[PDB]
Amino acid sequence: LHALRPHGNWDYLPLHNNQEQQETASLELQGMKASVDIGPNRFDLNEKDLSLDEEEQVEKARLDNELMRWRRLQRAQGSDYDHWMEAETRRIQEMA
Amino acid sequence: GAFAKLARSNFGDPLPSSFAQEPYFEEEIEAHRKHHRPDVYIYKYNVSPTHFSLRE
Amino acid sequence: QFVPLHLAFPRRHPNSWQERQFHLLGYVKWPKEIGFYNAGDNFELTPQAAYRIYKQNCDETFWTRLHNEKTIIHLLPLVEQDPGTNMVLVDDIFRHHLKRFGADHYIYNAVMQAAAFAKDFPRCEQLLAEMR
Amino acid sequence: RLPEALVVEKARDIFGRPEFPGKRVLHNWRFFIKAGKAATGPPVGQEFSKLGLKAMDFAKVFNDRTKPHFKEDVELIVRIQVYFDKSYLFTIEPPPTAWFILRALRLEMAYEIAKMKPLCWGRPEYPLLETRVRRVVGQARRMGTEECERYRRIHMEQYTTLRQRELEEAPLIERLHRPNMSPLTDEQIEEGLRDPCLLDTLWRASHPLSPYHRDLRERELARRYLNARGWVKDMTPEEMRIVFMNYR
Amino acid sequence: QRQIAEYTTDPPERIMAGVTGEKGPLRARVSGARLGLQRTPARIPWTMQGLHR
Amino acid sequence: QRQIAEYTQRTPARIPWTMQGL
Amino acid sequence: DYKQVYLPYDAAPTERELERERRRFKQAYHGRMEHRKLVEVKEVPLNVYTYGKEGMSLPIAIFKDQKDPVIGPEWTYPGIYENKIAAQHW
Amino acid sequence: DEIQRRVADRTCVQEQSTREVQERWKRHVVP
Amino acid sequence: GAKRPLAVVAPRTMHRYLFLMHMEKVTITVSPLLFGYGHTIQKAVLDFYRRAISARSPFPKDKVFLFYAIDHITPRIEVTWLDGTSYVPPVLEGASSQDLIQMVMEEAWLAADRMAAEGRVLNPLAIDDYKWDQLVVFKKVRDKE
Repeated sequence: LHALRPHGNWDYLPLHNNQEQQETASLELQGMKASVDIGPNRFDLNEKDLSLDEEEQVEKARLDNELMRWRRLQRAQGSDYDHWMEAETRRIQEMA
Repeated sequence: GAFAKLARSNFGDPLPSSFAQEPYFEEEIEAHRKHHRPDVYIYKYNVSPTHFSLRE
Repeated sequence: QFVPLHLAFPRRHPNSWQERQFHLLGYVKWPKEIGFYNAGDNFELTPQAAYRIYKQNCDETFWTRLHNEKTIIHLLPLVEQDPGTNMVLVDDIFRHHLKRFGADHYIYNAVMQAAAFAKDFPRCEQLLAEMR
Repeated sequence: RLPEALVVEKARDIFGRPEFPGKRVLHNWRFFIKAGKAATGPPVGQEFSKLGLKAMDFAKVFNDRTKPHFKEDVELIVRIQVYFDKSYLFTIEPPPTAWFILRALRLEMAYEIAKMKPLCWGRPEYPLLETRVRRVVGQARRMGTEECERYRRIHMEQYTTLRQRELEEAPLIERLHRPNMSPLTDEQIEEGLRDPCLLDTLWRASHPLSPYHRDLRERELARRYLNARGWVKDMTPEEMRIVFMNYR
Repeated sequence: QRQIAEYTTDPPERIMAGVTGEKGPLRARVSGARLGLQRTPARIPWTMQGLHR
Repeated sequence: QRQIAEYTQRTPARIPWTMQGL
Repeated sequence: DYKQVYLPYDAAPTERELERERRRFKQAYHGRMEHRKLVEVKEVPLNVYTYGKEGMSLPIAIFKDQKDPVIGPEWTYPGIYENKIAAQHW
Repeated sequence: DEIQRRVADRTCVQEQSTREVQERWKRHVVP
Repeated sequence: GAKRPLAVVAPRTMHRYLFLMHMEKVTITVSPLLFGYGHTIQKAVLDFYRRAISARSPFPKDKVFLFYAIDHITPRIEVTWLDGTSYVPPVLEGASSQDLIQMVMEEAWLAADRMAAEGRVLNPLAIDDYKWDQLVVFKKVRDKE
């Protein structure tokens, strides 16, 4: 494992210290690291790129409608006079 | 069944989906017609080779 | 489940509420010579009133090629009934269109359909050749 | 105002901005590494082990670049940008102003120090040093006549004319990053079109809640403010500010 | 004629002239002329009634 | 007289080398 | 170390002037407001006329071939006469 | 007038030439 | 020129990415002069070009092309298929990049149906490194919730 360790060939790459120092590093050597070698370079890959099927779309629309009706029902649940006065005075202090 | 046969495993998912509490679907047309509909109009009615409709 | 949340029948609005909401929405009862609600309850403008509003608003800044097209559209049945006098109105509309906006697919297709209803296939051919 | 030619060329070579691909960045490391030293432990090696990449491949090119023709025991900043493809771009930057002040102490000194820290080595003129020397002296403070009366105005005139020339010669990239009230030339259009990052800066300027869109929004808000509280239509913001300060 | 067409036509109209939607013509093309707003069908769904900033 | 007296295309974008060279 | 390359003047100073300048610079104010208290400055250089004005080499080089850059006159640096007035603790 | 004012304010990306040519033709034909 | 009638019903799918396998090339001509006139349109077209570069393809950089037009009326997107047919997805205000992707993918499915009916053979869709990169974020979201 010590013989075939990663980057163990750097001792043999340069046959001499003078020949190694003769080479001059450039910003191209830094820029080449940002490019993946095997796969093609792509800009972005996020969750929005995940395509949805018909069942997934219908389920997402159903979940959105459920969220809408849940917000509507919470508008009346939190409408208990205590919490309602709380939110009212909070909005008053916000606008003032 | 086709996916279960390809995956070599039986699936027993119950109640996969109900339609709705009020199911509604609008009319659907051919694949080519739903995107290549020409704007052919007559006196007051859109006239396609397969459909009529009111225009304004 | 058996207790309905919403109800489409029986109705939930008497007759007086029809008039009340009609006056609330901001609509105005125009005479029959101007326009009326047809069998499909759609508002329909008489061709005479269409030509009148054309003659009155052809010079304003809000007039458009599509408005001229709709005026010719409204005149179409009168053109079919009497191709002698209504073709004069259609030609006046086309003259004003050439003065203001010029050549356009909208106005050319409208006058082509007008000639087709007026039974002028030589005129339709002439219009197509003019387009080309 | 400008450093020596050889020092400027050397700085342009060492502190370079490689063409960024424009991929979704994962994070940005701001590390402090010396020239002749290779960091592979807690500061850099631990981060590369957390990310899964090999710190040896970075240390090799770093030691190959910064070690020669450099003074020994000089702390250098390195900005590393990691993208979603598990690929990193590292850029070298001169020592911080704190290290510079520490080495100086063991305005002339401050200006000679600030000569070494521009924003982009491709144009050492912009930005003018006399604006950032203020922040330099401020950080130094945080750490711990007949000739003057004419030199003040000479320097004021020079600063004003150089700022005007910079506003006029702002390139296409700077124009897209920050709006400019001067006409745009076809020569600068082609110069910006030659640059590859034009697409990236274009997308970033098109996306809302950007600095460009914020500047446009504040311009529109100033226009509305003038239209609402202006004595006359053709009112300039300078005279409006004069009115505000003299009417309270 | 050509110069008057180019002088009166605007970029939005000359862009939307050749566009056709899935339900038929573009709603903008259909409702560009309104001989009184009482003739408008108002075919916008309840999911599209909303309007962003 | 007084008036005369006073009178007298499509360029392709450049992909960065880090993306186009590989 | 600081390396005196050239003398900015031509008349050598005297011990009395050096001492009076050092004693005058030993005291300085802190802040510009009502809460203003006089404090003593630490680490005062033995020379005032040739400390940070002209003729020194500041050890701020980063580079091998970059010599310690030399210190120019007061006026070769732009904006500085206005900085001496506006770069205060406002 | 109301709908054009609203659509202009909400679009904010247009050219004043189209709005100006129509009012100019109005100034030339109506009075 | 087909030997069979074309398909009638199209598959329903929220097309979030492009599939340049049945597509020969794409030329997106955009104007970088001013953006205060097309903030929505310019952003939509640029993000569509970005998604087309990051699309599902062996080498999409060889099929996607971007063209700066210093004096242009409105950004255009020309798509040429294996047959060579030219299609133009109309870009209007309010149209999003996902909207453009869905339009292009629907037209691509229609064009692929046309090729298969004419007799042209098409490389079928299968598991690719893009599919693995997509299952990456699939695992991410399934571990999230």
